Amino acid sequence: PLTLTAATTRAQELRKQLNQYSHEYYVKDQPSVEDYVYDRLYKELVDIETEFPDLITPDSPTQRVGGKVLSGFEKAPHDIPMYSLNDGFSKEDIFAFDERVRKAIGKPVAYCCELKIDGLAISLRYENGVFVRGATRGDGTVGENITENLRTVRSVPMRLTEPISVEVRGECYMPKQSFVALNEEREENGQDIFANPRNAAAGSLRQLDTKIVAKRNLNTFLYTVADFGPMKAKTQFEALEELSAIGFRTNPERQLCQSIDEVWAYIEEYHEKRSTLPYEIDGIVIKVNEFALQDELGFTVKAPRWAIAYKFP
Ligand SMILES: NC(=O)c1ccc[n+]([C@@H]2O[C@H](COP(=O)(O)O)[C@@H](O)[C@H]2O)c1
Ligand SMILES: NC(=O)c1cc2c(=O)c3cc(F)ccc3oc2nc1N
Repeated sequence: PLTLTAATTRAQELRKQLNQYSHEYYVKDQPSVEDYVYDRLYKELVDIETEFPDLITPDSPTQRVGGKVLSGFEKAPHDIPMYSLNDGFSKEDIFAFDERVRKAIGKPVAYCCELKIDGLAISLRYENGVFVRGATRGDGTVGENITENLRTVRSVPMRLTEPISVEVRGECYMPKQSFVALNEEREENGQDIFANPRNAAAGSLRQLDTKIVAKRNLNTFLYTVADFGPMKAKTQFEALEELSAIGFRTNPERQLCQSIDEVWAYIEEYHEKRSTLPYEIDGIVIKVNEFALQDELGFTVKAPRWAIAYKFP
């Protein structure tokens, strides 16, 4: 019925259409077509790949189910170190942070505020638009190469919107809903439950069998451009927008604040909205918006001087 020639062509058509649908459903959290439309096309692709396995590609949506089983994780170095954040706990801590920033820069500074997603910090590297490496923060200079596991995280693009080479960083986490379902499953199988979604995400990414990881329903939020490649963003707020543009999932609750007072209002706003979110957050991350100014402030041994994480009590 279908020759190798026709199938080879049709397979690419399906991957493109299905990947667009997944981008809308998983990355934008806003599907355009009904599930049955996706399922019908997905099945057609599975049928083609089953008949001619040589047509299976790394960016085919059928690969999301995983299948590879590792013996262990390779070391994943971070030539551009993955620092951690300095903490703040009181309104005075946040204002003190602002005072230090102003003292160093010499003028009022705008801040890009984001929710502190409670999960595992990860780094994603793309080459010519192709996903080539996924890694945990680990100790900051060396983490674990969890590329295969991240291929199963539905919101992680296997091929970017543009064939660019960049390295980005964000959080990989488990939504409350999935955390609950998972613990119930572990209770059913006589296993120890996970204390919180953070530990659930960490344990999930430590699994060597990708098939298991694929079922953990992990998700992502990207927030840092480590290796810009051709990206043009000059501020953090611009970077979040650009991360979205090239195909990554970004958190929609960020806000650019012109004053420390607006920053505190943001903190209080989301401090009370906290329980309404589908994911857990342990605070707010306040970042100097201008990259030029972030560069001026630099980093201590432990963290950047241009950011602070307000931790919820
Ligand atoms: N409507 C859509 O665009 C869309 C995209 C991806 C997955 N889904 C749904 O997500 C579920 C899981 O499918 P996948 O594992 O192929 O991502 C299915 O129920 C599927 O229909 C829907
Ligand atoms: N958990 C988070 O949602 C979150 C975490 C970090 C970091 O750990 C982080 C570490 C750095 F060295 C620099 C910026 C950062 O920005 C961050 N931004 C976020 N939104």
